[PDB]
Amino acid sequence: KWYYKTITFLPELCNNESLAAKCLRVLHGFNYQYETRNIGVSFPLWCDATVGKKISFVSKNKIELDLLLKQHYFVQMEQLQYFHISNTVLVPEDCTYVSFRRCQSIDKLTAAGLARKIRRLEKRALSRGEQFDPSSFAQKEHTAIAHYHSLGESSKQTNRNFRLNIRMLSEQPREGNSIFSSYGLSNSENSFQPVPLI
Amino acid sequence: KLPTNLAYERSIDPSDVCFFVVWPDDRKTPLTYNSRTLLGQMPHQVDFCHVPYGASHIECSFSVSFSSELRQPYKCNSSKVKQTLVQLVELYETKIGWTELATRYLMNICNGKWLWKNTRKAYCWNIVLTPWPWNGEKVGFEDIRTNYTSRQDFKNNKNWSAIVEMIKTAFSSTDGLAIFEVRATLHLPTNAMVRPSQVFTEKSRVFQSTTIDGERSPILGAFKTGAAIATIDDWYPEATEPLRVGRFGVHREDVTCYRHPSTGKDFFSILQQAEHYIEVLSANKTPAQETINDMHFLMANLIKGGMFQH
Amino acid sequence: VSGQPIKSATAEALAQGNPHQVDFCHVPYGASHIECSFSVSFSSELRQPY
Amino acid sequence: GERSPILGAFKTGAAIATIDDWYPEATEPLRVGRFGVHREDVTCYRHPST
RNA sequence: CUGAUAACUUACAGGACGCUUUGGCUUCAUUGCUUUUCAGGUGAACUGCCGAGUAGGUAG
Repeated sequence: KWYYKTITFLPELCNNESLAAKCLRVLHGFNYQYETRNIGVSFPLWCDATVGKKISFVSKNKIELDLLLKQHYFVQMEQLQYFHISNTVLVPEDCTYVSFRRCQSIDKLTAAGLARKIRRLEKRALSRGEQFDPSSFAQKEHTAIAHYHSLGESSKQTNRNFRLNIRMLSEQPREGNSIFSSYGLSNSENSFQPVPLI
Repeated sequence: KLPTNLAYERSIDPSDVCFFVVWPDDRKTPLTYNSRTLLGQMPHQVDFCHVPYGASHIECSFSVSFSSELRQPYKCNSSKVKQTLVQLVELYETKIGWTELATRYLMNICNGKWLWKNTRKAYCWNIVLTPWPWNGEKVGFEDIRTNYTSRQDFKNNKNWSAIVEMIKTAFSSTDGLAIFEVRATLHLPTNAMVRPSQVFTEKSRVFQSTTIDGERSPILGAFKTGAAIATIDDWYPEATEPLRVGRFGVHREDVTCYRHPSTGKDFFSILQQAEHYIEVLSANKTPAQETINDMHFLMANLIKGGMFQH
Repeated sequence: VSGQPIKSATAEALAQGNPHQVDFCHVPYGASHIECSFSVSFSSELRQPY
Repeated sequence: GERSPILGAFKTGAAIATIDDWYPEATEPLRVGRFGVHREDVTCYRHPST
């Protein structure tokens, strides 16, 4: 009971992570004008290097899906032929279902990240009682992480240029209606809702 | 010339630059680094070595040993070029003494050139070197960014006229020795990037490390700390920067080599002009254009020398 | 021997660092000293030939 | 169960037997061979000609 | 355009009986492998919040 409009990156020489990020940033520029969190992420040909050539925006009622692909970025990037839009096809009844959850537990492993964690643990050691020695906090030793295909986003009301990193793990075709965030998503704190990978 | 067996032994024997983190409690712990190996879905090991949170400052320790193994060649083969080189050394020692090379070799020990990139985004770094044989205190230096910059700043009363001698009396005297124990205190900012030496990886950023107190610590090379204190050569056709005192004067970062045999300034056009350079050092007066600049390089290359065979 | 070669020893081709694999041994940090032990034996096997 | 460097059995026999300074002129003790061979200066003194 | 032209060799079969290779033996003197070495993250993936947290979550 879902619709999906695929957009595919044409011109032979492009960084898909650099462009998919901008598409998600346009989706973040969207839906802080209208109070909704309904639109998907859905990377169909997600490889183990360079998240692939197209991106679809899976959602419900579809009166707010069509409006996202006429935002004068997609139209301007369709005029000069770099994108190619599919005209709102219903999802087929037999599909593979994946969750594109933003982990946010990889930027908490980096040295600047775990220092920030320790420095927050310092600040809430004033739940009184003499506090931890910061010498007894080691950069584990031999960490291993997979796979997370990191995209390059940035904040607007500050000059932080964060980045979000997303993994592909798949499960249990349907639960939710729909919820799942302003960066599309399959993470946001309650809804681990499958997206059906058009 | 080049008598099919002419090897030398190095005079300057540097050691590994061991890192230590000192705390506000005034106790020293070994610096530790993590290794992020990527695990692509159905080895690429990347290391990161940052200063841990709440650390007072960092201490880098190494021991350098100036010896007298440039007088006699190791294996000469022929006893015609043997007295040539020995005569050329003692004539150089007699005419224009070891003060210049001693100063050039000690200046880039006493300003933290052997840290390479740990001076970058550093508030202050203080060097304390203990010489041997010595009869007094530790020769300690102040903040080396404002104080000690030029040659004249290093030429202060109680810390230059006594440690250039013992290097001059090392290179001159037979079996002469000078063992300097150098300790440098880096005042780095909160979570500052420490850059140690990396392994070869014959085929991304795996660090060179050794075990201290049962845990691995970064090392900053054994040869990456001898190739820093021997960045002297600025006697090549025109002049740009101090290079590594090599045979063909090879620049590393820029891929080309200045002082190349087409120019005829390398350590084969100059070594084969030995018989000329004994004639020039006879009487007055040696010019500082193409004689002293060449003799400096000759001796700077004889200190590093081995092995000259063809 | 003993001229100059053809342009195979070019300036870009003499800045190509050649790798060695050598055994490095050093005194570990925080050691008191090194202790070297062996045994020698003087005998009377020069009186009569073997 | 740890490999360690050894300095050799035959090298330290060629250390405790560097006593030969009874050779045509004299400078330093050589290794006691037959043909008074010197290692550094590759030419051997005490040759069958002398 | 061939020493040309033409061309059915076929039936049946029991190698078996027996066997001691053995005696003796000293490889051992002497030994220096050594000289010299830059692997290279331009600044860059941040700052918060919830949580008893080297657990786990979260916004931008």
